[PDB]
Amino acid sequence: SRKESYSIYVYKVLKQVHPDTGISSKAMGIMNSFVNDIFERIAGEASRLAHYNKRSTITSREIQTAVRLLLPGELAKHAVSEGTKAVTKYTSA
Amino acid sequence: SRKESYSIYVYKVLKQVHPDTGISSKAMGIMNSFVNDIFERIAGEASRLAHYNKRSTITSREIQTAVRLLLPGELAKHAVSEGTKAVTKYTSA
Amino acid sequence: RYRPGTVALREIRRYQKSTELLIRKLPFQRLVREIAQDFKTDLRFQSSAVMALQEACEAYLVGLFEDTNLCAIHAKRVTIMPKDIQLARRIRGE
Amino acid sequence: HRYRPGTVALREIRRYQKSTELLIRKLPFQRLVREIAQDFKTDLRFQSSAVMALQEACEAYLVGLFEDTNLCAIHAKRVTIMPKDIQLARRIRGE
Amino acid sequence: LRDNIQGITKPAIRRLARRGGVKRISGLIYEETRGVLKVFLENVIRDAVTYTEHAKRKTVTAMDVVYALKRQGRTLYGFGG
Amino acid sequence: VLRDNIQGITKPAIRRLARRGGVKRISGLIYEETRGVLKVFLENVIRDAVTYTEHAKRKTVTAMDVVYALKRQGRTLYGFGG
Amino acid sequence: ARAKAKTRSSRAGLQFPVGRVHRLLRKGNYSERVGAGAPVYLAAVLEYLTAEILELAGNAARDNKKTRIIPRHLQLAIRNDEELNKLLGRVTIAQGGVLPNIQAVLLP
Amino acid sequence: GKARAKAKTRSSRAGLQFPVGRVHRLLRKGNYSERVGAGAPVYLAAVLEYLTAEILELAGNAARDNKKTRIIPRHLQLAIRNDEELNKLLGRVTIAQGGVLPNIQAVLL
Amino acid sequence: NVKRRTHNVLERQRRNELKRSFFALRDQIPELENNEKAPKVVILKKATAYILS
Amino acid sequence: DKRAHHNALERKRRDHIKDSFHSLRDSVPSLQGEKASRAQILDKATEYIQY
DNA sequence: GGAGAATCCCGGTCTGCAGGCCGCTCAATTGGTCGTAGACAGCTCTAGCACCGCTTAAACGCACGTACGCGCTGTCCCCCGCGTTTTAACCGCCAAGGGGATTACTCCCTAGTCTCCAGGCACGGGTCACGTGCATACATCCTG
DNA sequence: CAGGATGTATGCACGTGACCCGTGCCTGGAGACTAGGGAGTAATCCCCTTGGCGGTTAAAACGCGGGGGACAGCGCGTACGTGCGTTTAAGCGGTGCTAGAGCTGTCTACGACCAATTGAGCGGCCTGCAGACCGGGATTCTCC
Repeated sequence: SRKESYSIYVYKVLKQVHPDTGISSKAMGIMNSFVNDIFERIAGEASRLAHYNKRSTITSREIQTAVRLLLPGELAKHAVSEGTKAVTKYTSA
Repeated sequence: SRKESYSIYVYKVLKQVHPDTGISSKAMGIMNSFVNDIFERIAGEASRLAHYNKRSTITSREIQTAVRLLLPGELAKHAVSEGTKAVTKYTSA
Repeated sequence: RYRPGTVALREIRRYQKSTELLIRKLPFQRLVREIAQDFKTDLRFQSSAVMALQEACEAYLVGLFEDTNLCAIHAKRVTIMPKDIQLARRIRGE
Repeated sequence: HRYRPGTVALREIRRYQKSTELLIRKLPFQRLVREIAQDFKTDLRFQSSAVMALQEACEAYLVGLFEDTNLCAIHAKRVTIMPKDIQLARRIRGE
Repeated sequence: LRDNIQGITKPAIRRLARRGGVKRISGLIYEETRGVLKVFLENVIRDAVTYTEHAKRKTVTAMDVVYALKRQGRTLYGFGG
Repeated sequence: VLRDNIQGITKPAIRRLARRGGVKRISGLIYEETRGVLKVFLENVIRDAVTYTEHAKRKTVTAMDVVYALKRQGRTLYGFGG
Repeated sequence: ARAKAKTRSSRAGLQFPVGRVHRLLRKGNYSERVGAGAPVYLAAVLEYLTAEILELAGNAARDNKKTRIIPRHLQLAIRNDEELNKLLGRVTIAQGGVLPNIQAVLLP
Repeated sequence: GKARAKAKTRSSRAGLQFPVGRVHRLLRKGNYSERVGAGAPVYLAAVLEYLTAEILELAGNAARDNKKTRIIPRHLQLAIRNDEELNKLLGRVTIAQGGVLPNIQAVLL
Repeated sequence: NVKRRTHNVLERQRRNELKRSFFALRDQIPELENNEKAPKVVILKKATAYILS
Repeated sequence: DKRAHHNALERKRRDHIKDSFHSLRDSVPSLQGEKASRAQILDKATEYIQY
């Protein structure tokens, strides 16, 4: 029996963001559900965008558009920058 | 160059509900918007119900449950009765 | 001359019975295009797209004015005021 | 000595907004959930976590309602909340 | 199990109003509040039991509550999901 | 260049909107307030309709892009598509 | 079960197209597999709701001495019916207008 | 951007902590589309990680302000409701055991 | 506008009366007994023929 | 253009109909030489066929 | 300015939970083939835009009066703070068993393929309903 | 009271837009068949929930006094409503030009799919630390 969660990555990100600071299991559960919800929103909107067009594939364009739609104000700009940077580094060399 | 619509079935139902009453083109466009919205609601909710239960298959049980969840009051009980009758009749031969 | 507020009731009935759009079309086209230009330049609009925007935005303002009325009545007034709009939007979450 | 009417109300507001506790007693809330469940399917078992989730949701919902209700009272130039305020809050909210 | 809505005492309503920032509570608020709460609970529990019944379980799990609240536009974080 | 067309939302137009909504008397400041509200609402719908248009690499905003923006905000619209 | 003309709609007794509803359930990726009775049940539901609205819209049309359904009638049919108003309460209807209602405090 | 570090794991190859593999698996099994492009999970993992970093930064600030070393749900709620963009992103969300901001209105004082 | 509306509805009822007259004439002619959809020109011409016969 | 042609076809239809009415009027003795409405021509044709 | 109660700071105590380590299974990664979705070039034609003149309804500016909104006052009732008494939640503990979780096995229904035909679509033709303007007949007011 | 000028009510002829019917054509749906996987069933185990017990306690209920607030009435002055004449821009019909949407046809680059190899990370365990809790005192807010 097994169950998979994002808690290990939440912990790593916290260790980078505030290196001396811990996180209680309840906060971990909330962060885990936050990751689940945001994933579901972006994937749902990317699906809706793919299906609004006559397109079978979810690509980084569907996701960039979905992030511009879903996130408010500055948060969209920074998230779009992060996504673009990651795909750039990943496809580079 | 073609695109499909529910207008013909809307009109047949109209004639069976009221023996003599016509419908305008704008009202017919509204009815098509309605049919597509209700379909998307039920089909989407049925997706949830299958996914939550680790099932790959949308069955009558999922649609029935989606109807109970989506429709209020009397509409639920009667929609379920109508759907059950249609499936039983369809299955009888 | 009629008692003040009488012609308002006549108007309420007239406009609730009718279905045509209340805001003039050419001004709303200019408004929509002016707003759109802030997001992207050189956009064309489908003739029906602006009609969808009128239908939705005008129906939204009708709905907001209806709630705006309730706030004034709760405060024991007849006259609606900016506080009513702000309360309605605050409770709605706009 | 006696604190003036409203002083202790402000002290309570400070206290409870500083806290994060559940404000309804758990056991009678659980009995309420079970009473309501007897309408929908006789003889269910409830996970303890499901009762906690229900209670947290209800308390969060009612606190939100009371914030909106306080606005309705204040807009009416009144300190005291009344059913008119709750009904207006819900009607504007669309319930 | 009957009359358990009385388990929601006036102080519980008053404390919830204190978190709501309320200074004074008229006496009709308590009855109105209980009516509003009971409606909310009935809706949430009916949906949770619907998920339970579809899954052929006899046990309501926290996930049923979460999936009920999601459909109301009220996403809840903390109990899984 | 289109500028200041929000003034085209006239006092009579706002008055008719309110009367249809059941309003009997209208304060002189409601016109200033309602224009602001309408501008906010239009911005939020048009931003998304443009975003759909831009995603699709189109230059013409369609009625379907508007309907999708409205469906997305929970203010679904019938008669312009579905 | 008396009727048995061979279209799946006709076998079910429905006016709505079962084959089309089956395509639409397979598309959109609602799930990996779709049961044979799924589009039948769903078509029956869509037809029932369609008939309910058309019934009330015809009643509204007769109340206005009209022989034809127009958007105004659809709006009235929905907004004067609690179940449909809850189902479609978010929905704006093109050229539908609004209910004829005035608050009592505004009247003499 | 930053120079490539050689690695097997797609996260390490993308410069991310979040798991590109698990995000890809969830996109494929979740029925979101018939097909999922190779760059899609990389973009999505970067977005999820960024948002996670924002919340944890604000929450750690709130924890320090409360003179405590571990983030707890109260700090998450404080972090959300004091930031306008996060409060717009999470406006409908209820956070278990978060409480509320200390809202006392001036007319009461 | 009430005057214009009144003239229009009166003429509309006159059109309904004329339709009753056409349908009465149509139903009188056995060749058109089942042909309820018969157009005005056909009713007139076939009525003329039937009358002469 | 095609719209104006359809209007022309409809005009021609009504012209043929007025000719048909004139023929029918002349066919019923109760209206021969008389001035009458289309409703009267139809009603007298009806009651004359009955008679 | 004084007496009193609520809140905070400080030190000391114990505990449950957080955090790190080990072995391990299962999901992630690698390398290649295969078929398809999508990118791209090219062409046709509709829908959108710009501009004009003309007729007309809707908005604008102005003057005028009073229903209403606001503030002030007096009154009476209702809710809070408090003390005393009563009630049930909470906590810790135990026991019984039902029902959630898991595996192993079998059968039935759904996905996919190929063939063929029927229902629905786009289009054109004919009929119909409706609104507008002209000619005719009927009723009211003015003159003597 | 009779006749003319005017207003009112009626019937007839015309143009515009919409609806209903019929024809030919193609895509889409159904029928027959197959192979494969998913879901249904039985058997099993353990976890969690249900129920009950005892004692302690905070928290609930109640009554009372009292103060502060909710409510109705009154008068003043303004901002708004309501009506007119002038000005403005909308709405309509018409003409022409062109951007882009929409479609077809060709081809390559991409992800699905598979088998084989491997490590990140999951589950359980041990260990120590930040948190909650208490007692004691001083500082700050509240009521006179």
